[PDB]
Amino acid sequence: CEMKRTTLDSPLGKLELSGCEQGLHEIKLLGEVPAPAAVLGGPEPLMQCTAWLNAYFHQPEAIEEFPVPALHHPVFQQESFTRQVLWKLLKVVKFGEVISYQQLAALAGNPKAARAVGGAMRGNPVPILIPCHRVVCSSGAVGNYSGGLAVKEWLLAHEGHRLGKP
Ligand SMILES: [Zn+2]
Repeated sequence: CEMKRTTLDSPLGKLELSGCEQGLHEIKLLGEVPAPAAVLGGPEPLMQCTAWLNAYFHQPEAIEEFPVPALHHPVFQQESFTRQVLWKLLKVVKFGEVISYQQLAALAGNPKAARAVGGAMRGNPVPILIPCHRVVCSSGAVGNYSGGLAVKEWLLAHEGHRLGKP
């Protein structure tokens, strides 16, 4: 599992994608014009990811046409409420949609685990790809975000919600 990295510039700042032949491991935000990945080439999960992010930001209308790379981060290798949460979020909530913590909890098999769900969100190694930014309060409020409220709001405004891009 030899780690490979590449960085990509985005409207959110520099993104560091890391992965192996078996799958994308992480997307990390290091902090108007589409940019290329600093290092071109494989492994495949990294090319898929970079292609996916470029579309998400600059070609959103076509986001569904891009394959979601295979994930190989430790959290996905073994079972856990955290994995079940991340996967459920990944496969269910799409571009423009939001979900409350309670709905995600129930979706993961336990309606009373909204808190554990909120916790599982901080353990997401691949933000944006796995839309933890779409998990919001049932009150209508945006809610907490591991990467800062401002980023969460940007992503949401980016997907159509009536919030100004901070
Ligand atoms: Zn790996």
